[PDB]
Amino acid sequence: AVTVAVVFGSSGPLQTQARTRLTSQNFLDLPLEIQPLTVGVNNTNPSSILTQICGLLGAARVHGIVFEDNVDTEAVAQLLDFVSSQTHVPILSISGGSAVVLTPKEPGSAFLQLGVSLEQQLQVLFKVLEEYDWSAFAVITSLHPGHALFLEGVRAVADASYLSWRLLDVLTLELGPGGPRARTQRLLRQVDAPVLVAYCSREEAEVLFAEAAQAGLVGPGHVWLVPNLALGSTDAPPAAFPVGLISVVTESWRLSLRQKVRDGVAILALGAHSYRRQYGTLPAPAGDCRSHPGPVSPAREAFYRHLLNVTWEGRDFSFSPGGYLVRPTMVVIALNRHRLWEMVGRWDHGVLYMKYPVWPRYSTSLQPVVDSRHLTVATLEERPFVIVESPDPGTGGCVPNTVPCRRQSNHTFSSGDLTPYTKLCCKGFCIDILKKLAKVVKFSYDLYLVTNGKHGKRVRGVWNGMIGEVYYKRADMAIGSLTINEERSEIIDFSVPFVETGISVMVSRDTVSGLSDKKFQRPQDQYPPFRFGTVPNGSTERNIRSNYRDMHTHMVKFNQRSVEDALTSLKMGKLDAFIYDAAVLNYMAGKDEGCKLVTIGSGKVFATTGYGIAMQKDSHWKRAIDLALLQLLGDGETQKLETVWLSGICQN
Amino acid sequence: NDPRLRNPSDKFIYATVKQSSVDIYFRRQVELSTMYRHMEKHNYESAAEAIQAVRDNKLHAFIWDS
Amino acid sequence: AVLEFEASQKCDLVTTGELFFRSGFGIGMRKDSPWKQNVSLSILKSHENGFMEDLDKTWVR
Amino acid sequence: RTMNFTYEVHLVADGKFGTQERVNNSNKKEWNGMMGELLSGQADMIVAPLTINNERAQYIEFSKPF
Amino acid sequence: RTMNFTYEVHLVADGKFGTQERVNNSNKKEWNGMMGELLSGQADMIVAPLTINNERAQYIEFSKPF
Ligand SMILES: *[C@@H]1O[C@H](CO)[C@@H](O[C@@H]2O[C@H](CO)[C@@H](O[C@H]3O[C@H](CO)[C@@H](O)[C@H](O)[C@@H]3O)[C@H](O)[C@H]2NC(C)=O)[C@H](O)[C@H]1NC(C)=O
Ligand SMILES: *[C@@H]1O[C@H](CO)[C@@H](O[C@@H]2O[C@H](CO)[C@@H](O)[C@H](O)[C@H]2NC(C)=O)[C@H](O)[C@H]1NC(C)=O
Ligand SMILES: *[C@@H]1O[C@H](CO)[C@@H](O[C@@H]2O[C@H](CO)[C@@H](O)[C@H](O)[C@H]2NC(C)=O)[C@H](O)[C@H]1NC(C)=O
Ligand SMILES: *[C@@H]1O[C@H](CO)[C@@H](O[C@@H]2O[C@H](CO)[C@@H](O)[C@H](O)[C@H]2NC(C)=O)[C@H](O)[C@H]1NC(C)=O
Ligand SMILES: *[C@@H]1O[C@H](CO)[C@@H](O[C@@H]2O[C@H](CO)[C@@H](O)[C@H](O)[C@H]2NC(C)=O)[C@H](O)[C@H]1NC(C)=O
Ligand SMILES: *[C@@H]1O[C@H](CO)[C@@H](O)[C@H](O)[C@H]1NC(C)=O
Ligand SMILES: *[C@@H]1O[C@H](CO)[C@@H](O)[C@H](O)[C@H]1NC(C)=O
Ligand SMILES: *[C@@H]1O[C@H](CO)[C@@H](O)[C@H](O)[C@H]1NC(C)=O
Ligand SMILES: *[C@@H]1O[C@H](CO)[C@@H](O)[C@H](O)[C@H]1NC(C)=O
Ligand SMILES: N[C@@H](CCC(=O)O)C(=O)O
Repeated sequence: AVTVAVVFGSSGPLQTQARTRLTSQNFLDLPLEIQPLTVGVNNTNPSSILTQICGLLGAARVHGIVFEDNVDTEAVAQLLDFVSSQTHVPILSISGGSAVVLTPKEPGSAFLQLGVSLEQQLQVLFKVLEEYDWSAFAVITSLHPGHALFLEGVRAVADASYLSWRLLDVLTLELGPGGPRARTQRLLRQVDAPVLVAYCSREEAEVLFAEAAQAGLVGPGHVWLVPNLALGSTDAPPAAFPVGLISVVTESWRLSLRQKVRDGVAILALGAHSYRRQYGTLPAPAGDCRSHPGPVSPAREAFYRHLLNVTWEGRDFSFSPGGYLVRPTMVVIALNRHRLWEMVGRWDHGVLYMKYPVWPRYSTSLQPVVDSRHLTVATLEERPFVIVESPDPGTGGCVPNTVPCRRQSNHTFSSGDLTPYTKLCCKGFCIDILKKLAKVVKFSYDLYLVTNGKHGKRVRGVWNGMIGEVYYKRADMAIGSLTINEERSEIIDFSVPFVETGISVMVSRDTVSGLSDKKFQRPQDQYPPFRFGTVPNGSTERNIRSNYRDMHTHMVKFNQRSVEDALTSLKMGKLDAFIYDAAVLNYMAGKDEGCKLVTIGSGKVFATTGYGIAMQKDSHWKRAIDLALLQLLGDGETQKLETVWLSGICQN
Repeated sequence: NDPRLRNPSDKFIYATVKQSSVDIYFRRQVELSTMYRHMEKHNYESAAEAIQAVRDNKLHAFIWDS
Repeated sequence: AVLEFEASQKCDLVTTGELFFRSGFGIGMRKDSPWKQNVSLSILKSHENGFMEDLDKTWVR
Repeated sequence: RTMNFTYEVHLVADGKFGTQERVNNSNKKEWNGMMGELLSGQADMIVAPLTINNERAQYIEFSKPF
Repeated sequence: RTMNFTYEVHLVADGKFGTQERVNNSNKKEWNGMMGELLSGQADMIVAPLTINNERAQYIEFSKPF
């Protein structure tokens, strides 16, 4: 029974839009008999808007109005707000220039723009800068009205953030059509910031990007971020816009006009339905232009309050008291190589989920140049050295001292764009070593775990694990519990061993007191068989197979699968000797309630080696990383890491 | 510097008072992150409650003013 | 290693405290030596099978 | 035997492992002992308990520790 | 008595010494407990075992330690 008026301001196929709708049989999902009434203004000038809305409102006792126009319009929002103030009719502006947020809205007016504020866009853009570790940005604004609000917003967002933002400079340019160009060209040649945040209209955006191209600020070493205002129709980006331009829009950016009209009518219907369900009657229709209802008439105010908070199809259309969308689902889009507005990230709740764990950079047209100081590091969880955690959904990110890491997976478990890659957080001894190396050698890096194998094993001539990743050029280097031996050192380069290790035997309480003991060499000789085994596919298994054939043949039976499972079996009594890596066995012995003892003092490490950072053969990072590790060892920082990570309860 | 505090476990339970100077001290330090998380999981509302918990074996160690 | 061997063989002397600068002994060659890789591989193989343990037993018990 | 090369062995002249020192009225510092012998060309390879550290590694290639 | 000022003593509402916590959705940070009472204006003086540290000293003025 509720009547909703749909006003079309688009100057293109207006008749087509009018003919597509006005059928009341549509909108059956809503729990009301929607009565749509089309208008379709012609030239969307002030006189036409006022006359058509007044003729519409004073005739059909309409409840609400849904308005849509093109992105070219600038002052239409003010006129719509003025009409709403005069007639107290709820309005829903969807798409176009009328959806750009007007912060101060005529206190007694129900305008309710379906757009997002400038400070919310700034929040999302600064979260994007946080994600890729981009600081030292610069702000470029034009004489466009409202740039002062933009500067206030950037300063407030930068100050109210844990990361130490460093704004280099702000500079204001005329950016007018056909005017002073040398004046702005002089200033644009002095900008040194690698990240540039701009605020201007579409035409000023095109002029600014042309001048920036003349000044060489468009190449692969410059990132531009702009709000929705700078871009216009996303369907046809202009030629001046550079690739990699980043912006943040709402989730309805890819919806058709019919879908947006349906959403607006749904919001009005749900508001009216809630109001009727509470008050037992439908809200009163709006007034007329030939009067001024001075009082708010709390019947109207209650309906406005009900219109504020609305949920529809699992999407939150909750409206701020400032009459704009609050806590909305935002997406972060960018202009790709094909000059299309591709979707990059999402802003579900207060958490950022974006593809491209490393931001791709293109040299102008093509040739996606790769950063020379960005290393791709492979690893996996080992417990004393690499620990993975899920970041807290409440805070979005994860605690400091914990580097963000990702899983080794492509777009097949994503099932679209819900979670393209698993975002975890890694910490531990090796991660601390990596952070120190990054701060000393001065390189950037990402971090991804390994899902094909664990450590490395030449299976039919093909390597898996970290050694496989590094050998096949998929990762620049691998860190973690990676032991140095001859077979791996032939294939790839290894750094200096920063932590000593080797083969060690763990027993539960001297029993054998040596790897070359009689019990290990000939278990099958007599007595209840000595039950000793190991986790296969590692340095220890390789060493045992290459040196002692009979022992390996006997240990084939007790082929354990996990270190924890092996300790459980050792405690239960299913085996009495466990042969593994010394660095991890010492840690496992230290933090034990029963205080398991290594087979001899200090374990008597056999086949002494160390953990190394595997690198591609003949790589240029080898010498720098070796020198950095030796410096860390000399300064005693590795000792501090060992104290804070490898300390044991009953090692003493 | 005891290894038990630096290696938190479910069996050992140590904490302090919420919204106090000890919270700031452990939060600002980076090398005390694991201890900070373990303490935050079991922080008490007041000093008297933590003392009583220590007497009642519900809490193993209480970190507070000298 | 040297101090521990001296204390063990000569007696009358004792080593005190924990190791405060852990490192290793390595064969030194000129920078970018062509056979640095071969020396490193040979040393790794000697560690792996039995040779370093045999040398340790023979010379510095 | 493994790498198939013959050799001739000699002792270090001054009986020092090696360090960098600046004698007065010198334009630069120079390594002494075994390090100086290897850098100057008197030796091709150092087979001795030579410690691996950052200062020496800048001028000298080290094998994996034995 | 020494400075001849009258006083009236009241206990802090939430019984917390005071730290900085962000408002709900990662908004501006505010002080809890006695520090918040002093900063907001509900109290003119904090007479309690309040520990002197850097974070609190940026906003309030501490006396010499008693
Ligand atoms: C480090 O060890 C490497 C493996 O033993 C060794 O590579 C080997 O080099 C010899 C050359 O002396 C190659 O022999 C080939 O070339 C000679 C001379 O051209 C021919 O007369 C032979 O018939 C043969 O075709 C070996 O093939 C080669 N081995 C491998 C696996 O590539 C390095 O030379 C050693 N590095 C040194 C000595 O500095
Ligand atoms: C949306 O907000 C309105 C306004 O606060 C809510 O309406 C209130 O509902 C409570 C629930 O019984 C009543 O006690 C109030 O009298 C209502 N106020 C008004 C002005 O109507 C409404 O419930 C909210 N809707 C949802 C889904 O939370
Ligand atoms: C050690 O390596 C072997 C062989 O690569 C692994 O055995 C494979 O286990 C997977 C189970 O995920 C099977 O799908 C493969 O068919 C097995 N391969 C063979 C040749 O049988 C074994 O799981 C590895 N052990 C580890 C990683 O602990
Ligand atoms: C070890 O080195 C000796 C000499 O350095 C090698 O003897 C000769 O090496 C030359 C070098 O090419 C060959 O042309 C000759 O044929 C070798 N002599 C003989 C009798 O074969 C010797 O071959 C080397 N051993 C190896 C490479 O295993
Ligand atoms: C608190 O005490 C001080 C002195 O201990 C007072 O200061 C003076 O008090 C004498 C009383 O004989 C007055 O005649 C003076 O005029 C006071 N001087 C000043 C500068 O105030 C002080 O007045 C007392 N505070 C009160 C009474 O509120
Ligand atoms: C006004 O609308 C009519 C049809 O509704 C259309 O034919 C006419 O072109 C419009 N006016 C302008 C200036 O486009
Ligand atoms: C994606 O990952 C799966 C493993 O889940 C793998 O089987 C597949 O080959 C991968 N596709 C790629 C890398 O294109
Ligand atoms: C400088 O070096 C020369 C070299 O023999 C020495 O004779 C002289 O005494 C030195 N001067 C000093 C130490 O002041
Ligand atoms: C805001 O904070 C209050 C008090 O801690 C809490 O109850 C509420 O759940 C929070 N809401 C959000 C959206 O964070
Ligand atoms: N880090 C080991 C794996 C575990 C071990 O062998 O101790 C390796 O190089 O394969």
